[PDB]
Amino acid sequence: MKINFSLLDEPMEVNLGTVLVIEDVSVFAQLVKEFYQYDEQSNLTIFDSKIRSIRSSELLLITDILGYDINTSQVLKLLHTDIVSQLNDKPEVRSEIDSLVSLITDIIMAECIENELDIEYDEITLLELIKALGVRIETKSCTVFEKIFEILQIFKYLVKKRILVFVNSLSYFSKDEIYQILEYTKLSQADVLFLEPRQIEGIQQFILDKDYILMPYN
Amino acid sequence: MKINFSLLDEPMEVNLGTVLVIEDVSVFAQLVKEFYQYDEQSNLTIFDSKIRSIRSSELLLITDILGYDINTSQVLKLLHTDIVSQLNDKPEVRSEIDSLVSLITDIIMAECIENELDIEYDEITLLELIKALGVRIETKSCTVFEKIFEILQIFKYLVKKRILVFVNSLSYFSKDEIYQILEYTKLSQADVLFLEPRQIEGIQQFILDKDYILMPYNN
Amino acid sequence: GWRTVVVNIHSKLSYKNNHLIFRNSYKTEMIHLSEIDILLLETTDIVLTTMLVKRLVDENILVIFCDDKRLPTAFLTPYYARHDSSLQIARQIAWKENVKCEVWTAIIAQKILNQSYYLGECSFFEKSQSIMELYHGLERFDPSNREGHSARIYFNTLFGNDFTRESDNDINAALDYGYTLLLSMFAREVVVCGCMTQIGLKHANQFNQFNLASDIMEPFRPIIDRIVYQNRHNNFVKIKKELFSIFSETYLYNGKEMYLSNIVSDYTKKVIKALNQLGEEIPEFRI
Amino acid sequence: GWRTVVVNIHSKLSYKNNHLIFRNSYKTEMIHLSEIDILLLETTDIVLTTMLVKRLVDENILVIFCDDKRLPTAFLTPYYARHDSSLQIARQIAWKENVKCEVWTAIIAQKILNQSYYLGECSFFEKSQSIMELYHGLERFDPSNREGHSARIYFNTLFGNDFTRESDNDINAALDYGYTLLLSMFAREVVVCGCMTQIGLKHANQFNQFNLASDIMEPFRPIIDRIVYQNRHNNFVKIKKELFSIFSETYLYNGKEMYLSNIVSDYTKKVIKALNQLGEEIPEFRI
Amino acid sequence: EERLVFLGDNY
Ligand SMILES: [Ca+2]
Ligand SMILES: [Ca+2]
Repeated sequence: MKINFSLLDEPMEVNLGTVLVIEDVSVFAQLVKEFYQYDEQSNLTIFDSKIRSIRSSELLLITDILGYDINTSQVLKLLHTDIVSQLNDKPEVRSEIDSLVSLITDIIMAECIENELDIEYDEITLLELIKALGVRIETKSCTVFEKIFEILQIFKYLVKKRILVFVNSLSYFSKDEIYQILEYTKLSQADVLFLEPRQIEGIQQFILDKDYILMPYN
Repeated sequence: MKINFSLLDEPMEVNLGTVLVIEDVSVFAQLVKEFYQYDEQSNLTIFDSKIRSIRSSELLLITDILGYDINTSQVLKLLHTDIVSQLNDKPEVRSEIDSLVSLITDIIMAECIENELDIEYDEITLLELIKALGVRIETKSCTVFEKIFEILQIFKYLVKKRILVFVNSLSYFSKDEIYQILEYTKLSQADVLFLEPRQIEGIQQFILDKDYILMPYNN
Repeated sequence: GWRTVVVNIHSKLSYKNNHLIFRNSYKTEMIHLSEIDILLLETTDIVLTTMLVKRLVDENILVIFCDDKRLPTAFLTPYYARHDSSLQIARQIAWKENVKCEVWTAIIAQKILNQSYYLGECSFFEKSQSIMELYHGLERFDPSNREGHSARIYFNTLFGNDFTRESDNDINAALDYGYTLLLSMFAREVVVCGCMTQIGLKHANQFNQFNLASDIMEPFRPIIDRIVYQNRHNNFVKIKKELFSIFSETYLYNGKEMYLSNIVSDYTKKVIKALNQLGEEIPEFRI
Repeated sequence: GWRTVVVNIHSKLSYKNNHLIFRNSYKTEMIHLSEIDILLLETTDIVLTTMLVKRLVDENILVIFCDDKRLPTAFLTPYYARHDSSLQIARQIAWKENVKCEVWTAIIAQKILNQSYYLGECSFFEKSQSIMELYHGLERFDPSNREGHSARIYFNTLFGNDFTRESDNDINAALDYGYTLLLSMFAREVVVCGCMTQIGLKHANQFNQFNLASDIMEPFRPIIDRIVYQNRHNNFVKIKKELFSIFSETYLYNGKEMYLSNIVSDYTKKVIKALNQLGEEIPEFRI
Repeated sequence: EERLVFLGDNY
């Protein structure tokens, strides 16, 4: 994947982990504004290997790592649908689940018939059992280093998002933690792009000078 | 509004805008995690002049500037009330608006009398006119600087938030924009606490060295 | 090219699909290379690529690089503009002092005659009559220095007796600026001809790379002197803009009305052809 | 300055605090301005800034630009404080015919001697003895034309009697390719020396614009014919791949084993200094 | 069809 702005001479490719440093505060703030307004503004463009423009729905933009909720309605919907598909891939297990649900429905139905008030019921479904169990991704995060790892896991799980972008998220992590994040990104194959106001020492990054010239580092 | 952590020897007071720079990435990340988890963790303690500890509901934490939603039901309601007060402070404008609303009510009343069914109504007020106009703040085309300025303007509208805190928000703004933010914060009287890993040149700030020594810095 | 492109703003320049690509954070614009004659960079914040410089050398487009003060610093000179240069070097080495002194004397006579025409259009009878007397008194080897006297009387008559060419005033600064631009265009034309620019047609002792282009650009100085005389009260910026308006304005050649670039190109071509053919015809330019 | 900075890789150039910042994908290097002497750009992917161009104008360092073929195209010409190379070109215009004939005869003798020595390494005693006899029989003004006579013997020995330079074949195209690369290297060295490549050592033919470098690269020509003789059965693409390894391969200079770039640089410097000093010493290169 | 094209401040 490649990103192209009118400040760069040629579009730079983003593969696996990428660190982009902008030495101009105006170009950095205007670049983040172009990231949030990407749907509205046509200045900032992104061209994949197919050389096709991507909608803002396919771009994942995350600034605050701790403030980003891992559990969402769409994420829980895709997770519950995935578990329902996994249970549907095995006929015998789903048959046993239907038998147990039939037994529980028979017991609760007998208890309802024992009551003096009329009771009407419909049925119980596997999706209602998963939602009743509260299946969700683990919400326990001790530090931002683990939370960013969970963000990388959920990002690699989501097929619709072709790119993940972090804005000034490298200031919290230590150099060694940055090395572990880069190695985990190279192992996960996902495309991650970082935007930092200042350069980081010890790691390979693309430095954008105030002259607008882009130069590689390390 | 004093904040205290185990690293500091004494609780530091936060008045108007305050720029807190932590040169250690470990203490900075641990302090931010203690800011998000503040209700769970007893390490970071923020108290007012009454020494009473403020609840996490009274604390306002902000990291992403453009991702935060400035438009809320309470903010828009109190904003509409403020606009109604601004229109009420001028007698002539209120009189003219009352005249126009009277004319429109006369027209609609005639249209209701023309109908066969018996119809009743009450009034068309100014708050209902503002709610029908849909007055709200526009963050769509706003720059990050104007977004933070609008957040400092709506912080007075928020009743429950005791203190506003920004996480690494000073990296986007230029030195002059930071001077405008601080100078406006001195007029707004609100309590804002900024947390940055690197020190900003030209502004007064509290620096925490890797030695864990807190010192005031003019530049 | 017909178009002089001046970039005073910070931006990045690239070469894409035979097209000059101007990329800046506010807007991006593409300008074809075939329409572009001269490229002028007036600031030090402009970025360019060596591939676009190679495409500019192949397109034979003059590239000028200025300083932070916006005054021109250094221009790009291509090594080989055409294959006829290597064959023209032997002819330049075979040139004769009689043809050089004759062509240079005729050119100086055209310059002094243009100054007398400028003072005649300015309705000065004694000044243009004296400069015309110096034009009729010009001789080979220039023993009387009637050209320098014509320049001293020209500037002293136009700008006042207290004025001088050695002054640091913005008048002499604009004069040196226009002489630097016209010297850059004439030098680029000499590079198109292929002959050595360092070899002059007047004094063989003086060694300068701009000598020949200055000798070819001597008759056109009064065109800059006119706008410099009209805008002398205006600020140096407006005088520089009026100097830039000379490229948009057209002048009347003996044949017809043409642009300044075409008149300089055809004039330099007739000068080189006259030097190789030993004074067949001398091109004359009048205001 | 002293060190000559040449950029053969993609990179960006900036100027900060009297320090030239060269930035490449592998590493970043900062060089003092006073240490740099001549600056040359080998490829078209290099990015530079106009501010560093202005600092180079204040530092007088010569800026050399090259095309994709690596042949030098244009060079930066300042309006004032010109480089000493422009003053050195006048000596090249003053080169005597006796020194040019001596250097040319020495170059032809070196090339013929290298051809006969290469034929001796190929274990042909009669052809190498004949080419050596023509080498000992070479004289000034070239009335015998022993070089053109040794040509047919060298090529006829290498590729066979049926092969010739006039015929169109992958061997002839490979020879023109190797001669194009060597002409690019020697032409870049001559451009580094500042002397005009249009003026040749051979007085007969001025047609080629590279005549100086084409005459200087003759003693190294047979090293291409050796690899072309070994790879002659391979396709032209494989011959180009084999000829591309000559830059990485190391050759034996008279003094010490060195790379081809340093050897061509020292040979060109000795040739220029010998031409300006009128034959102090003639650089000799043997395979 | 403009002879002088200016990219920058228009003066
Ligand atoms: Ca109502
Ligand atoms: Ca409405």
